[PDB]
Amino acid sequence: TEFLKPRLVDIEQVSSTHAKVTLEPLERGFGHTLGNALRRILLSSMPGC
Amino acid sequence: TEFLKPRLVDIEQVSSTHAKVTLEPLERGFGHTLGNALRRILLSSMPGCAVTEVEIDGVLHEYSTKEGVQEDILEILLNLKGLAVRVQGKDEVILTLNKSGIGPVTAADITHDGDVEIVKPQHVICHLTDENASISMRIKVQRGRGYVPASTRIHSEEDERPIGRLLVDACYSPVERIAYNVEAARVEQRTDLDKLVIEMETNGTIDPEEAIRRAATILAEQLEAFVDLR
Amino acid sequence: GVLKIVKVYLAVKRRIQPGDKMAGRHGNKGVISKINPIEDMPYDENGTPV
Repeated sequence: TEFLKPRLVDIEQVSSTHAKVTLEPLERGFGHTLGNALRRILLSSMPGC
Repeated sequence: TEFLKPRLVDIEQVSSTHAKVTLEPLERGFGHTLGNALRRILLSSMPGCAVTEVEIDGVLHEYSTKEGVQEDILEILLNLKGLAVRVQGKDEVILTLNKSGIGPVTAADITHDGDVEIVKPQHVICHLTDENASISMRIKVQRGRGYVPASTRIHSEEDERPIGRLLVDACYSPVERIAYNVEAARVEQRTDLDKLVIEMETNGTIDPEEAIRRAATILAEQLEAFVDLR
Repeated sequence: GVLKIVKVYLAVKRRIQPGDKMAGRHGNKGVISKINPIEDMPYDENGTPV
């Protein structure tokens, strides 16, 4: 295991509603692994009213 | 927040290679969420052991032919890429193989180190045809992860360049096949909650339970960057 | 004019990569564009990847 961790690089808060977030570096294939897993929770699982 | 964690339920080890792992209960939609994310790490990131270096005496290069041997040196190397080995203590071990006589050389003919387990002893390595033929080689096994080719390894270190050491592909990664199925759980009266049955097919050794632990570990380590750093 | 000649024979192991040309036997040509990681390959219900 040579654990290569990413670091939150840029948070471009274009608006309080819209925000872009760059993230690097991610080991090969972890881009989509983390990308999708997060997208799913963010859409179906984030709770509210 | 109606937080609900799954627990490792059943580890059905159908074979040392093949294992089913059922997982419940998972909240609705987390089945595919965890299922796929795990499958991706399990295929790539997983660490294992593989033959990195080979040294047969009376062999200058991999393209030559050895006398009294059916297989060309390349064929032999390809067999060592598929050799299933577990190293318990050290990350790097050099095993010695001296064998003679009219015999299909198997993995058991390698002198086993105290902390080195040959998982498939019947694994074929070479066929000795002449009885007077004797083969002697030193197989270097290293522990690593993923696929490290000899072409990416012949353009980095190379401080010592000994004429006789042969570099070949070694897919360290143990996981051969993985698929995650989602079926009904029928727990209390929840119904929607299903179960995560992950069918793994790996080479020798790497233990099913141990592998799942490591895969989830790598995932949670990456999530540190999105929790801790905002 | 030629007193002696030395011939060296080199061997090279070449693996497939983008830009190599591949084809079937029905006159279907193609150039490899990308080598995809096994995780990304479309896979069937049984788990076996293309």
